[PDB]
Amino acid sequence: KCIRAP
Amino acid sequence: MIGLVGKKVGMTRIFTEDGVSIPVTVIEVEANRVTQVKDLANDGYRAIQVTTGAKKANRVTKPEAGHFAKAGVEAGRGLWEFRLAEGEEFTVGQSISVELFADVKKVDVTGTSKGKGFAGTVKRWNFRTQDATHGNSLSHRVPGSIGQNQTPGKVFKGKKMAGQMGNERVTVQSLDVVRVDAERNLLLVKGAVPGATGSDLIVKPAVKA
Amino acid sequence: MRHRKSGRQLNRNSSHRQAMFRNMAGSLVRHEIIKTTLPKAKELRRVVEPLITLAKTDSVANRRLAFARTRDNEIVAKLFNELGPRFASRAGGYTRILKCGFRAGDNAPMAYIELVDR
Amino acid sequence: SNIIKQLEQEQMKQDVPSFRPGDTVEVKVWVVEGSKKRLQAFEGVVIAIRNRGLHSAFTVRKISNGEGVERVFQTHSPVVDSISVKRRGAVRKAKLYYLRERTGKAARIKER
Amino acid sequence: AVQQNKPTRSKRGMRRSHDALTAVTSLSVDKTSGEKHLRHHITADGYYRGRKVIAK
Amino acid sequence: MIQEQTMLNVADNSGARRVMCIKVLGGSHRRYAGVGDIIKITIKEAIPRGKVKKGDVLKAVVVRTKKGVRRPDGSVIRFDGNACVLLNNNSEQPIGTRIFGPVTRELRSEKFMKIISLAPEV
RNA sequence: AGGACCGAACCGACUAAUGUUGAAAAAUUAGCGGAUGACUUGUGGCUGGGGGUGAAAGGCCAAUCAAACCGGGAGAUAGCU
RNA sequence: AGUCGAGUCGGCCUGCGCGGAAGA
RNA sequence: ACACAGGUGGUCAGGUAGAGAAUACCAAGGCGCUUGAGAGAACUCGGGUGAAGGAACUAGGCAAAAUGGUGCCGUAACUUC
RNA sequence: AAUUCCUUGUCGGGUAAGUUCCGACCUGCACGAAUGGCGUAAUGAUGGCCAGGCUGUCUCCACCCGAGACUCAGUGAAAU
RNA sequence: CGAUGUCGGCUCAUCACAUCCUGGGGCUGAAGUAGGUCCCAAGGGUAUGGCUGUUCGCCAUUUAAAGUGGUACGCGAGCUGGGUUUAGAACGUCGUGAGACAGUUCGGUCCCUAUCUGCCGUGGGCGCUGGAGAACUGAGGGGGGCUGCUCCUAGUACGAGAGGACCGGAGUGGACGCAUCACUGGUGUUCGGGUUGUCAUGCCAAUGGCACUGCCCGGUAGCUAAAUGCGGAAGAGAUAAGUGCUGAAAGCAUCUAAGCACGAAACUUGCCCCGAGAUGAGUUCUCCCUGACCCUUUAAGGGUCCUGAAGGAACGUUGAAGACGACGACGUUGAUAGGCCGGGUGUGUAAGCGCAGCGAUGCGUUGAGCUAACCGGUACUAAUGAACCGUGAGGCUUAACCU
Ligand SMILES: [K+]
Ligand SMILES: [K+]
Ligand SMILES: [K+]
Ligand SMILES: [K+]
Ligand SMILES: [K+]
Ligand SMILES: [K+]
Ligand SMILES: [K+]
Ligand SMILES: [K+]
Ligand SMILES: [K+]
Ligand SMILES: [K+]
Ligand SMILES: [K+]
Ligand SMILES: [K+]
Ligand SMILES: [K+]
Ligand SMILES: [K+]
Ligand SMILES: [K+]
Ligand SMILES: [K+]
Ligand SMILES: [K+]
Ligand SMILES: [K+]
Ligand SMILES: [K+]
Ligand SMILES: [K+]
Ligand SMILES: [K+]
Ligand SMILES: [K+]
Ligand SMILES: [K+]
Ligand SMILES: [K+]
Ligand SMILES: [Mg+2]
Ligand SMILES: [Mg+2]
Ligand SMILES: [Mg+2]
Ligand SMILES: [Mg+2]
Ligand SMILES: [Mg+2]
Ligand SMILES: [Mg+2]
Ligand SMILES: [Mg+2]
Ligand SMILES: [Mg+2]
Ligand SMILES: [Mg+2]
Ligand SMILES: [Mg+2]
Ligand SMILES: [Mg+2]
Ligand SMILES: [Mg+2]
Ligand SMILES: [Mg+2]
Ligand SMILES: [Mg+2]
Ligand SMILES: [Mg+2]
Ligand SMILES: [Mg+2]
Ligand SMILES: [Mg+2]
Ligand SMILES: [Mg+2]
Ligand SMILES: [Mg+2]
Ligand SMILES: [Mg+2]
Ligand SMILES: [Mg+2]
Ligand SMILES: [Mg+2]
Ligand SMILES: [Mg+2]
Ligand SMILES: [Mg+2]
Ligand SMILES: [Mg+2]
Ligand SMILES: [Mg+2]
Ligand SMILES: [Mg+2]
Ligand SMILES: [Mg+2]
Ligand SMILES: [Mg+2]
Ligand SMILES: [Mg+2]
Ligand SMILES: [Mg+2]
Ligand SMILES: [Mg+2]
Ligand SMILES: [Mg+2]
Ligand SMILES: [Mg+2]
Ligand SMILES: [Mg+2]
Ligand SMILES: [Mg+2]
Ligand SMILES: [Mg+2]
Ligand SMILES: [Mg+2]
Ligand SMILES: [Mg+2]
Ligand SMILES: [Mg+2]
Ligand SMILES: [Mg+2]
Ligand SMILES: [Mg+2]
Ligand SMILES: [Mg+2]
Ligand SMILES: [Mg+2]
Ligand SMILES: [Mg+2]
Ligand SMILES: [Mg+2]
Ligand SMILES: [Mg+2]
Ligand SMILES: [Mg+2]
Ligand SMILES: [Mg+2]
Ligand SMILES: [Mg+2]
Ligand SMILES: [Mg+2]
Ligand SMILES: [Mg+2]
Ligand SMILES: [Mg+2]
Ligand SMILES: [Mg+2]
Ligand SMILES: [Mg+2]
Ligand SMILES: [Mg+2]
Ligand SMILES: [Mg+2]
Ligand SMILES: [Mg+2]
Ligand SMILES: [Mg+2]
Ligand SMILES: [Mg+2]
Repeated sequence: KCIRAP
Repeated sequence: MIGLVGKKVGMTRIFTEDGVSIPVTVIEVEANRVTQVKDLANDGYRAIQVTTGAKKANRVTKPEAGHFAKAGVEAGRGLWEFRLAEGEEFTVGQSISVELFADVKKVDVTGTSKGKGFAGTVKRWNFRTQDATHGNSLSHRVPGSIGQNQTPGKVFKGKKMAGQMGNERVTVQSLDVVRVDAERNLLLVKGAVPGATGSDLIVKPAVKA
Repeated sequence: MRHRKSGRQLNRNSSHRQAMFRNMAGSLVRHEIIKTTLPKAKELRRVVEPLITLAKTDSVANRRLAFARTRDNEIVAKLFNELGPRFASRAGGYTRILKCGFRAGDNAPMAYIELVDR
Repeated sequence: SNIIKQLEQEQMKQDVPSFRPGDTVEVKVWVVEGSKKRLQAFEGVVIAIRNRGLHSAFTVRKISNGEGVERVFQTHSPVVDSISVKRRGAVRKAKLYYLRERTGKAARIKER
Repeated sequence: AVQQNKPTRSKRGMRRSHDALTAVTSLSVDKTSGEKHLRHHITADGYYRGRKVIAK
Repeated sequence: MIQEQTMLNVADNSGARRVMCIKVLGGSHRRYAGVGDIIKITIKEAIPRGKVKKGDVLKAVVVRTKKGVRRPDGSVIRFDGNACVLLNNNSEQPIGTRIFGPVTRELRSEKFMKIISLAPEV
């Protein structure tokens, strides 16, 4: 998963 | 007053005539032999040391033996102290018997609890388990979070974690005396007390009135 | 916890332990002295000594019980004909364990277990 | 254990009759309402016996006003006044828990 | 998961302060054959407590 | 040992056939009701023209349990099913006029003296 | 009879657990779908990079794909680090 | 202020304090 | 990339049970998987059993439990029959 | 409504209690007729909802069997 | 921005007090019951469900109460992945179109073996001034602290009635915690039995292997909860808000300035546990060692020979002790373990033989046989004579005592 995702 | 040192024989019941079954721990209390009297002058507090039972003559060391020789008692399996209240007086060599408890309604019983070894937080602290299923990955009985974040950035002392459980001094307070049998050196107390069969128990009159 | 429990697991399941001790019991009766690991030797006493005790009283039922536990008629016949009478007036303690150092391959503590009269 | 054996044996009843799982048994039990002490009978099939000295017990199953009831009696309890075998049952097991799934004609035990 | 700083040779030595082996306190001597052995174990020549056992 | 969601049979002629416990009353996080405990119930099944109807919410007293009840000598009495007697929600008094099947001496109190009086046994 | 039915081989890959410096750069275990067909498979052949091929997902084209790989223009250019 | 026997009352300007003042 | 739990087309096809090339146990034949020995803590993994309750769990019955064969009886709405 | 923002619309059903579901209303923010409309038996490892059965999913965990974990001997990594 | 994983849930919390409950008070438009409002108080306690990704909220039903906040919207190197937040697809809508939408919809990989700090446990070293074995003192630290209902007081006080107390007492519960296994039970692949398929032991009979322990039924010890004992306190001290007594300043008044009293789950104790590394290293009791020499830098000096205590460790047999260490028992002058003997318990009437039956089977011998971890016993086996470590009377100064 994306850190500080959009 | 003082108490006495006894051995946990095991549990049984006493059926009363009126139908009730009373669960009892049977405590063998052989004579407690006074081995030393601590005085306020020489020791700074008032107490008796007692021994009970018997030790193998070959397994009692020279230091131990000389201490018993001064008392003029046979070696017992250990030494225990009981603080004397104001007015209580005992002499060295005096045997104190279970008859001490003849008019005692309730006792506190101290012993060493059974040893569970290294216990998890579920058993040791009654932590709730996490989901058996619903996706849990390798975290069924594990403790969960152990703190907050950057503040305070450490785990607090006394945090409940896995560790050695049992095998420690425990006191159960205010157990009814069901029977004192001087002839058989028995004290029957109502309900369970700490420790395995065969283990030493200190029995004192109940501190709560 | 294992409070008051008996029996060694020996990193095997129950069916393997049973089979292993049946074999090992036969080996001891046949040869009268074997070398094995020390924990296996200690467990083997709990298997072999009852067989010898059983073999003190020769009956068809006892031959068959022995046969059920050994599955070897050479061994059953050697109990009953040989060992049972040899230990007729001996109240247990048919075996002796002698410690004998460590095994080269894995440093396992080893022992000889022998029948006492051997 | 010797100590406990002596404490236990001195409380044990001497009069307990031989009975056996599958026997029909009538147990007479003391009941109290205030200061009035009746004897109440409980008749049924013995489905289980625990032989354990002073701690011996036995379980009796009865169908009672259209409802299955089991009582576990503590054999040496003074509450149990009397035990009497009305009928000797022929079963093979020690415990007849299979009777819990059986009613009526399915639940019958041959006499011994 | 992993160190932020290489531990020192000092810290390495301190961790290994419990790694030293222990020599056997003393060997026993058989009453008959005269030979040294671990206490409670048979000798290399197959004696134990004076009597010949094994025989190999 | 009755808890929320437990289904009980009905030991009376209130007309309810099958009720479900929705609360063990008389304590915060109280887990279980045994014999003699009041529970809150919902009627899941009722007979066509009885005193109560499906979906009614009211009280009941538990009178038989499969877990059963211990007596002071260590004896136990267990029943083959869990059953209760419906009570009026405000005045905890039985709705029915007959009790079916045995009850226990645990109901021997003022509140449930009517149940004891009507029960065919104990 | 059948893109018919249940179900092994065979072909797949729906769910969960494990694994995640793996036994494995996509698997294992337990279940799961198809199983005479628009099926599946061996051997060989043909289509070539703005090109192929695609029951279409920008899928696939040698563990690489919104333009393969290798060599070359080549020390591209880089007001950026 | 509650015969009594000496101060008393209330505003102003100023110095220093008091309350108002609860947080992980 | 490995003495790698993966991948790889064809042929052969014993016995008892079984519809069977399924499955169980065996034959012929082949193997025990190139670290072992102890111990019997937490916790993890893979399993077994569970009082009373029975979806109250949860985003969601996920997982588990359950059902399961043959013969015969019997089988609703709806329907493109 | 795979479309409805306001919105958990309103009414009915189901539940003790239902922002989901089913039926209905029409105030369609912003359906609609082959970039098809409405319906439809059968079919689906398709989405949503309800029951029976079933259960360690849970109340609330307990015990047990195995493989690791732990100790000994041999070999002997890694990210940083 | 050469990455500080981002909502909610779960697990685990910890603090604040602006207090939800329980405790103490003042005012009341406080008769009582019940409220309102403000002050003190953080000891402990403070629901489960339906709906929704939800936080929240609404609803059902409880409760003494269902507090409000901080802790990276506490907590993904602890779990989840519903939502949000990639790539597929569709709807509405916008756009000629590619596409677009804190609009919706179905689907959509959550890694890390812990070095350091921390924390939970558990050892080793040295120290504590001769060595050793014990028993303690208690500086200090931690745990615990919740509360309902019923009855009595009393249908009393209060009230027109309706209703309905304080204060004090007794009982019995909920939740939580500690212990325990006598009971009730679970488990019990180490006990007994039933039974399917098949293979084997030559065959019959009897057995064993494999099939999830093949499938099952029971069940011993142990562990254990749903089982059953016990706990929260009373009391004391000093107080909060508050209420006073005496009392001037200020002829009065005034709880305050001097002085004196009362006053709460908070505080200090009382209860339980740890505890002398309490380096401020404490105390008490007992035990042990009472030899000579040599040299140099002549000093709390270093060697040599003789000596080797009390005790310890080691090894072994082990344990209701245990990851390993540790801790406990025991080592022949011995019940430490195993075996063995007797018993118990469990299973449920073995095998063989006989009888009955055509036979499956049934019956007798027979409550038989077998029976783990249990109980009581018993030297049969294994716990060895030794060896090892640890020494040889223990610094200086001063004081009081050798009177
Ligand atoms: K997962
Ligand atoms: K190209
Ligand atoms: K260039
Ligand atoms: K629309
Ligand atoms: K078109
Ligand atoms: K059409
Ligand atoms: K950034
Ligand atoms: K008030
Ligand atoms: K508080
Ligand atoms: K909080
Ligand atoms: K953050
Ligand atoms: K999260
Ligand atoms: K982190
Ligand atoms: K993790
Ligand atoms: K969005
Ligand atoms: K650090
Ligand atoms: K028990
Ligand atoms: K048990
Ligand atoms: K067989
Ligand atoms: K000290
Ligand atoms: K320890
Ligand atoms: K027979
Ligand atoms: K027989
Ligand atoms: K028997
Ligand atoms: Mg233990
Ligand atoms: Mg939970
Ligand atoms: Mg994973
Ligand atoms: Mg898991
Ligand atoms: Mg800091
Ligand atoms: Mg033992
Ligand atoms: Mg191993
Ligand atoms: Mg098997
Ligand atoms: Mg090391
Ligand atoms: Mg087909
Ligand atoms: Mg494919
Ligand atoms: Mg598969
Ligand atoms: Mg199909
Ligand atoms: Mg098929
Ligand atoms: Mg696309
Ligand atoms: Mg590719
Ligand atoms: Mg290009
Ligand atoms: Mg150029
Ligand atoms: Mg360049
Ligand atoms: Mg100010
Ligand atoms: Mg290999
Ligand atoms: Mg193939
Ligand atoms: Mg096969
Ligand atoms: Mg294990
Ligand atoms: Mg299961
Ligand atoms: Mg269950
Ligand atoms: Mg059940
Ligand atoms: Mg739910
Ligand atoms: Mg929930
Ligand atoms: Mg499923
Ligand atoms: Mg299943
Ligand atoms: Mg909406
Ligand atoms: Mg509605
Ligand atoms: Mg529902
Ligand atoms: Mg609709
Ligand atoms: Mg359209
Ligand atoms: Mg048109
Ligand atoms: Mg269409
Ligand atoms: Mg190693
Ligand atoms: Mg960085
Ligand atoms: Mg305040
Ligand atoms: Mg405080
Ligand atoms: Mg956060
Ligand atoms: Mg993770
Ligand atoms: Mg984190
Ligand atoms: Mg998602
Ligand atoms: Mg949403
Ligand atoms: Mg967006
Ligand atoms: Mg929009
Ligand atoms: Mg405290
Ligand atoms: Mg017991
Ligand atoms: Mg049982
Ligand atoms: Mg079983
Ligand atoms: Mg045969
Ligand atoms: Mg085989
Ligand atoms: Mg096989
Ligand atoms: Mg005055
Ligand atoms: Mg022995
Ligand atoms: Mg018996
Ligand atoms: Mg048999």
